[PDB]
Amino acid sequence: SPIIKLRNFNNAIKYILIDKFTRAGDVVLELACGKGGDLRKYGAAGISQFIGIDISNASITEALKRYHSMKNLEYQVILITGDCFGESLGVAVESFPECRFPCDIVSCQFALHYAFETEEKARRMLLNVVKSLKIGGYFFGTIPDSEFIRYKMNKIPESVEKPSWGNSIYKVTFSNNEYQKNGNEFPSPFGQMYTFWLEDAIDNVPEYVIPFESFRSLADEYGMELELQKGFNEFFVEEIPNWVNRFSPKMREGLKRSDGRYGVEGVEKEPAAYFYTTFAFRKVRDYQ
Ligand SMILES: Nc1ncnc2c1ncn2[C@@H]1O[C@H](CSCC[C@H](N)C(=O)O)[C@@H](O)[C@H]1O
Ligand SMILES: [Ca+2]
Ligand SMILES: [Ca+2]
Ligand SMILES: [Ca+2]
Ligand SMILES: [Ca+2]
Ligand SMILES: [Ca+2]
Repeated sequence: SPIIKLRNFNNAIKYILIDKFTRAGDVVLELACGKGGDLRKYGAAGISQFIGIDISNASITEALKRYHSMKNLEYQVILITGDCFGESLGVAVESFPECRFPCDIVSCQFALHYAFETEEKARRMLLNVVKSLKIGGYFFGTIPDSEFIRYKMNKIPESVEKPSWGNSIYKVTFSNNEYQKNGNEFPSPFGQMYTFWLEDAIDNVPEYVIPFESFRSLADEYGMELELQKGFNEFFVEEIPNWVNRFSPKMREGLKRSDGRYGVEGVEKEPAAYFYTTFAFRKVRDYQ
């Protein structure tokens, strides 16, 4: 189905992205790790320790259940219920002294935009990231692409009170049209809410825009400089040749279009390949 193909595609994106920035021996902190479904991707990249934190205890309980069913892992796994964005990370990790901080990588998949609820939370998130990382370490992940959101929003006239677009498997509905009323510009980088539906994945959840220019500028204030901002489509096109013969021959089959080549097509193309972007930054200096 379209949604199965979207999930396979996103998993391939994550496999490639994790391998790109993770190397043998690394310690990874995964913010907003959810149910912890990427452990084997970090394992394949050779990590020595995984630390996952999520605000949802239900998700962490499930992440722990999944982890405990695994056998003979070469790396340590620490899973913590805690707020990664609105509170200092020291609160969450105080009772887990086995965590090896500073770490080599911080990752955050399909979640960092939650930190853009307010400026306070965006800055607390960035402080948590830089203080956790070694100088030279990387911060990477996957977020809704504000540049694609702005393209869609620029095609919606100001007369529409709740700007919306979508297709048979996904929908975006903005809470207000302040963007269009403000000359097609968000009045603030923070708290710009839209409801997001993705079939069998995201049940009409309020989400916040993460304007990339603001994210980049803020990151620079905390000593992090841009490494990557390719949209999912371009990232996949460029990386899949290194990657065809490495994937699970079933995941390989799951990445095949009708025309026989690798990617996504049909109703899944827009949410899978355009709506999301990769991101990465490198910590080049200490936040003083
Ligand atoms: N302040 C916060 N601190 C930590 N996790 C948070 C958070 N606000 C939201 N989250 C988490 O953000 C996640 C968004 S869904 C993405 C989860 C996971 N990374 C995946 O790719 O499947 C949820 O697991 C949610 O509980
Ligand atoms: Ca703050
Ligand atoms: Ca704007
Ligand atoms: Ca740069
Ligand atoms: Ca780039
Ligand atoms: Ca791109």
